[PDB]
Amino acid sequence: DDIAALVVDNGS
Amino acid sequence: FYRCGYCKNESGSRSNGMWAHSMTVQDYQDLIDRGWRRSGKYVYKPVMNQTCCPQYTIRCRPLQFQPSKSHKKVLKKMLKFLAKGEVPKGSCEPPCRKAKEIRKERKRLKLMQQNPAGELEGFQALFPPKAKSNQPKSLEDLIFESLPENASHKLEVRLVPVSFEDPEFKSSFSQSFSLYVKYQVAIHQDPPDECGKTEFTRFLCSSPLEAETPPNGPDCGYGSFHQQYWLDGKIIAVGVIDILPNCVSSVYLYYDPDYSFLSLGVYSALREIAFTRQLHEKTSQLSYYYMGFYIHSCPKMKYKGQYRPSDLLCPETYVWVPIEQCLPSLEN
RNA sequence: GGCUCUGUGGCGCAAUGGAUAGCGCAUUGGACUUCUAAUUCAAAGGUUGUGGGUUCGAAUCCCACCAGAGUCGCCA
Ligand SMILES: [Zn+2]
Repeated sequence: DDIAALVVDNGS
Repeated sequence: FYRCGYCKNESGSRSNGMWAHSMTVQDYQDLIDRGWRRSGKYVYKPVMNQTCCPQYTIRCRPLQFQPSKSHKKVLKKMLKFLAKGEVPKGSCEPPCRKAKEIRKERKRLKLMQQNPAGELEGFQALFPPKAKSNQPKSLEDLIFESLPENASHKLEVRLVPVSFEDPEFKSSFSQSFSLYVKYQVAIHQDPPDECGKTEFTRFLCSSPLEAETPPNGPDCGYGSFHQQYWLDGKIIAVGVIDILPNCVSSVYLYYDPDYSFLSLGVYSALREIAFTRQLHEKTSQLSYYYMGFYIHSCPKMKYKGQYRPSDLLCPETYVWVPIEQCLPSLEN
């Protein structure tokens, strides 16, 4: 997959 | 609005988050199947028609998978590496013919070399048993390796009695923390100062899980465990799935940058599918393999879908159509 | 991720050069103390891996795999 939201996000 | 590292555009759309404290197979399967899209430890209801990056979900079945040359190449790479070991250090950079003979005599010579001889195989005296052929066999036999006359190795897939009282879990916590923080820093810098007790707990320990009550006389193990990898004196643990007896869904996990050229992450999915097939073949009805999330503007999605053919479904339909029909309209 | 070069059967692959093809060590034949110069040569094998293709034949050309080595790459 390819997504930029996953790599940079203030959540877990 | 989260970041879109892609085609530049002003995108406005949100998958509103939600979460319910009631875990059941029907609840979770509905909340992942009806229509949904999530990124995180939450269930999000997607309302998404505003973007420049198409999205879609794909689900497959194990009835049609067969090995290919690339699969053989990766399997051979992994096997040779694990067996013979490697310590590399990367760096940046006389009689003559006649015209009539040439044609007719040579064609007839080939024909009369093929024909006049006794050469034929004869044998006539659920079905994934088979051993009678001069043919290569499937990957099932190669799942387990063979070792020479020496004692230095380890291969095993051990079940995890999931209960937060063990020494291995504590070490795995730190190992995964370091691995994924390093991976995040490498791929794209993200503030790691948020690593606290609650943050790490929700990141790793927390997950939608429930116990399974078998209404049978069982001699087997029920799969909600972790998968490990064997290396020098530091063991890895990468695997996440909870299986009530109708479910097959695995969530992605992080890897160290070394894995980009030494690991088999893609083959991990095939290995887990083989394990599920092995545990299901005994006595059960299960054709379930649901893992799909793609932002596709590239030639990668064809390679991803090579796992096909498989049945497709949009949320207005009641007939299982093979992916071939849906191939052109959306894929091309 | 595709493709580059190698294709007898245990080993070696010698045959090949624009009208191009198979062999050296165990071995069935001479003899008993002694034997890989106790010789030496005469011997058991065959769609040079298949389902097929094109210049006349391909060995030399090609799709898919079976056997092997490989730069640079990737969304894990
Ligand atoms: Zn975009």
